[PDB]
Parts: sequence; C-alpha cells; structure tokens
Amino acid sequence: RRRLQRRIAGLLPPPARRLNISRGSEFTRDVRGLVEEHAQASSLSAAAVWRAGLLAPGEVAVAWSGWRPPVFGDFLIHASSFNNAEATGTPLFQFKQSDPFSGVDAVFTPLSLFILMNHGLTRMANLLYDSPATLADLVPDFGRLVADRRFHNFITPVGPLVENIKSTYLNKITTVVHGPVVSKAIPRSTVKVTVPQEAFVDLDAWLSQPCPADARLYVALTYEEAGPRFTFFQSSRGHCQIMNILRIYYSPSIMHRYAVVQPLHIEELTFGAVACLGTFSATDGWRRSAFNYRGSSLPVVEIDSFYSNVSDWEVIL
Amino acid sequence: MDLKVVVSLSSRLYTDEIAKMQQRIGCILPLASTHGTQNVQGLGLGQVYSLETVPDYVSMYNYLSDCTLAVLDEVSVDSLILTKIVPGQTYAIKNKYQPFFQWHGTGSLSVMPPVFGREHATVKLESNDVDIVFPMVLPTPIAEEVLQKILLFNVYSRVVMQAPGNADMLDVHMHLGSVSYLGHHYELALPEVPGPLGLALLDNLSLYFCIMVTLLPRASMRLVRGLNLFQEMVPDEIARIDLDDLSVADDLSRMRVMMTYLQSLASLFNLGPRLATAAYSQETLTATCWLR
Amino acid sequence: PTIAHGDGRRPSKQRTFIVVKNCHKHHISTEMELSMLDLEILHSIPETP
Repeated sequence: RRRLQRRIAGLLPPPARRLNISRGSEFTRDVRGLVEEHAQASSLSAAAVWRAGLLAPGEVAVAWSGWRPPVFGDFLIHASSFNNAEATGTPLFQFKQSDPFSGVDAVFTPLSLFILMNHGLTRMANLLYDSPATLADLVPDFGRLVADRRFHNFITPVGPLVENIKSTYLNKITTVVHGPVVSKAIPRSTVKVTVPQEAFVDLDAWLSQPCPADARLYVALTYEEAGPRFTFFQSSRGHCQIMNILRIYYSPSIMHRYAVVQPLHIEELTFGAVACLGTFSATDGWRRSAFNYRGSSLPVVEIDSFYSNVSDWEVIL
Repeated sequence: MDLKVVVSLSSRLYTDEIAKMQQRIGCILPLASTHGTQNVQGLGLGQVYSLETVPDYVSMYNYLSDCTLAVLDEVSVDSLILTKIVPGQTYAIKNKYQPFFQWHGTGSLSVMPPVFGREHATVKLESNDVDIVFPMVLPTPIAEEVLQKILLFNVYSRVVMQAPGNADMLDVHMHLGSVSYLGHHYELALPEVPGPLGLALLDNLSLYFCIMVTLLPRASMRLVRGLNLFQEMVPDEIARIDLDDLSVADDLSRMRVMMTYLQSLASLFNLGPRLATAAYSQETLTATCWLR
Repeated sequence: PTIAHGDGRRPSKQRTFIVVKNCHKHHISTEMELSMLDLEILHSIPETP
C-alpha cells in the first residue's frame, strides 16, 4: 500500500501541458523542461546514452506526448533502376513483383515512372534515366498489365525516401512507409517531399469555408487514351468528398475515354484510381522550388512536414 | 502504458492443448473487452462462429470489425497472456495460419472471418469447453480473389443443385479452385456439398448479392428516369425500356431493400480491420505491422 | 560477434549459438576362473606343513 505509492508516483505524471510563465527573459527550468524534447540519437558512450535516455521503453525518456516514432520499410533494388542523384524526399512506388521468391525490389520515383508510362519533365526524365529499356522489363508485361487496366492494384505506394546509401551493384534504400517523415543523420535536418511541378496539380487552386488542421496529399494513376499518367493532387478535404470531386474533375476525360474509343471489352471500364499518401500542414506547405541536376533543372513541389500514411487504391470511374 | 490482457483459465490445460497453442503463438484473435483480466468465453469468434448454429459471413464480419483484436504472446498452462492492438503503435505478428498464404513486405493484411473450415483455424480446448476460433489473416488482394471465388462457387453450386442442366461441376472447379497472386498458385478447399435450405456458410452473403443484382436493373432504370445520354449508351436498351410501370409501394420497398443490401455488401467487401505491414521477414515468418 | 557492413545487405543481428554435448558410457568386463579346490583350501585351515 506504500510500494503502490512509489509505483503509482512513477506511473502518474503526464507531461505538463500548461505552465504559468512570468517573464520571457527568465528562461527558467520549468519552461526548459516544457520545451525539451529527447532525440532518437546520441553518441555511443555510457554518459551520452544514459543522459539522452536511448534505452527507455516505448519512447525516449531520461531516467504519450502525442508523438510516435516512424516505421521504416527497407527495399533492395537494382542500382540501375534508381538514379541515385534524386533527393531525399521523393515518393517511392514499389511495384509488387510477380516473381515468387524475389528478394530484390523494383521501386519507382515518379520521374522513373514517367519513362515507364510514355514508353522540363521529359528532359529531366531522360537525363536522369538515359535507358528506357532496363525499366521496361522490371514490369515484365507492361502492355498487357495496362491493356487489361489492372495496373493500379499492383503498385503499392511506400511513401517517401529518407536515407539512401549508394551501393554499387544492388542498392539499399530506407523509406518511411508510415508515420512522421524525419531524417536519421548525425546532424538531423528536415526532410521535404519533392514532387515534380508539371505532375503535381492542386485541388483548392483548381476549384478556386473552414480551415482544416491538415491537408492530405493524393496520388492518382489514370488510364487515358495516350497512356497512363501519374498526377499528384493536394487536397484539404476528406476522402469521400475527394472521390466525387475528382469524378467531377475527370468527367471531361471520362467522356473523352468513352468517346475516342468505345469499350467493347469489360476490363477497360475502370478509369484510374486514387490513393491517399498522408497528411501535412495545410497552412504553409508545398513551397515550390527547382531540383538542380548536373546540367538542367525541373521545377519541383517541396512539401515540408509530411506525416506519411498510405491508404489503399479506390477506383474512380 | 501497458497492454497485457491476461485471460485466465478456470480449469488448467493438458499438454497437447499447449502443444497446439505453441504453434499458434503469433496469430491474432478478437477479444470481447479491453480489460486487464478476462475469462475464456470472450475470446475469438466462439460465440458467433459456433458449430451448433448455422454461421454466416455477415455477422461474423460485423463482430470482427466490432471488437478489439489481439495478437497472443504467451501461453502458460492456466493463463494466456496476450496483448491487444491499439492504432497508436506497431506490432509483430506471424503467419501461422493453416491455409498458408505467403505474405510479403509492405503488403496490406485483411483480418477475415474463417471460411476454409472451422478445423483449420481452431484450438479445440477440452479442459474448458471452449473453441478458440482464430480469424483468418491473409493479404488483401488474395482476400479479394478468395471472396470472389468462394462467392461464385456458392452461386454456381446453388444453380447446379437447382438444375443439373445449368453447368458442369468440373468447369466451376477448374477455374475457381485456385487463387493466384504473384505466382503463388494456391488451391482452395471447397465444400462441394453445402446442402440446400442454406444451413451453410456463404449463403447469406450470396443471397444478399443475388437479390442485389436482381433488383439492380429497375433500380438503374428508375435512377436514370429520375434525372444523361452517355449513361443511356453504355447498357443495352432492353434494360432501359423494360417496365416503366410498377406500383409505387413495391417500387419503394424494392429500392430500399436494394439500398440496404448494397450498403451492407459494399461495407463488407471493404475487409474491415485492415493491417498494413512494413518488413515481412520469412526467415522467421515474422511480419511487422500496425493497426491501419 | 558481427562486422558492421556499410554496403547494402540485410544486417545480421546478435547471434548466439546453443550447442549441447552428451557423454558416452563404456562398459568393460572380463571373466576369470578360480577352482573350487583352492577355494575349499581357503575355507580350510591347514595343520600339516
């Protein structure tokens, strides 16, 4: 009954949320304990681990805040299939391979996906990948898998890259599949998801009341007449709205697909699919930039502060 | 923040019960409550997938989407210490299911109620008279294909027990007897004799689906007369100019029951409690997943 | 122990090997005669030299 007191005194304390500040010039111990957050990294010493508290269970606590650590999904890829000059924050799209026991993976950035679709944006695609044939056999039968319009249920978005070690023959990437996208380096710095500007469109800008707490990034494969395209939507609504909103936005191209060809078949009838990619702050995100290569540059959409959270593929019609 | 749901047994187990349980030390099962101790009668799918009543996919799926789920961790002789899945954290599950569908990394897992026979997913406990039924956990594209192929097998068995002049029993079996995903070519255990007057699994879902697509064409006719020309070129016109006069009470009743049978079915083909994996390592048959 | 590899490989964790070694027993037995006459002589006590 007193052992329970000493135990419940340790299991009691929630983090002190409010605090009576007196003067901002004071910077006393209470406000430092409010602003201090423990790191996921320290040097391998006894004092550094025992002060950073790396061995704490569940979270990192020196010796439940709305903060959870992320989860990494590491893939091993053919090093020719992934141009290593790409930045940290680019959304990768792992193709579910038809090989039964293959331990090698086939990820795609959307730039590498563009030369897969078609076979400035095209200039940076062909400068980043001089070879449209070593990716045309990663998918073994692209013409069949698109001509029966089942390409959307084979591509699993795995969120953005965070760290990529450049090995020579078989490349190892570390992505973030779910949660808060943040770097793991010895100086920690911010990671920003970069999507190409010509591919990225907006949805509040296309429509031109309330402000939400977060906006959700959407990816959208769609089967047109001239091949598939990977547009990237950003929306601040909910999903069940966005299905009807993109049905309105594609209601031109739905009539165009029924018009320029008549679907005598039955597997052609789907018109793309959309999958949520996660939430970011709806206020100051997607500040544009340009991704500078050795000789050229494409304009890029640099979404800061991503919470990666993949959803599944829902058809559009 | 602790998660140990230690369910206690009244009468302690034998050795062979522990021998069956230690081969399912990584599967998940639905609880009844999220409380610190429980009894055995709240565990996985006993009360709804019992052997004494006719079972149906609908109420099993509703109960499975209803309550909390829980991977099991330890099996003592008289207690089953386990942990429940909250959406805040991520867990380590194992594919120890008797229809062994090979998982993959960064795949999405569907917690399905068992279709492949009760005896494939059970731990028949004798010391306590309980049947811990474990729910089927298998990847979502395989879940979709196995639902389509158990459903069409149900409809096609029912029409050939309706009349043998409909179809041939090998022709339904040499297509729907196998599920294919990434080259892993499995074979499905099919109950070739389900028995008439229902009394079997997947009748209530098949009855729902067949009543839905029966009420479908006049529903489409009513909802295109209510409102254009593109919508009147994709279907054939014999489904367009069919009746144009039904009694309004029966029309409203048919449309309402079609709407309920559509919304339950469409909520059902979304597989409910869906889990999303990160790094499935089949050297130890471990998948790392979270509640999605 | 394990070597930290920089390149792209699946990292092998803490490995620890448990191996058991059992004993072998060996039985040995020879047989030796002894007559009954000198056993009776052992049971007897002599008088004459």
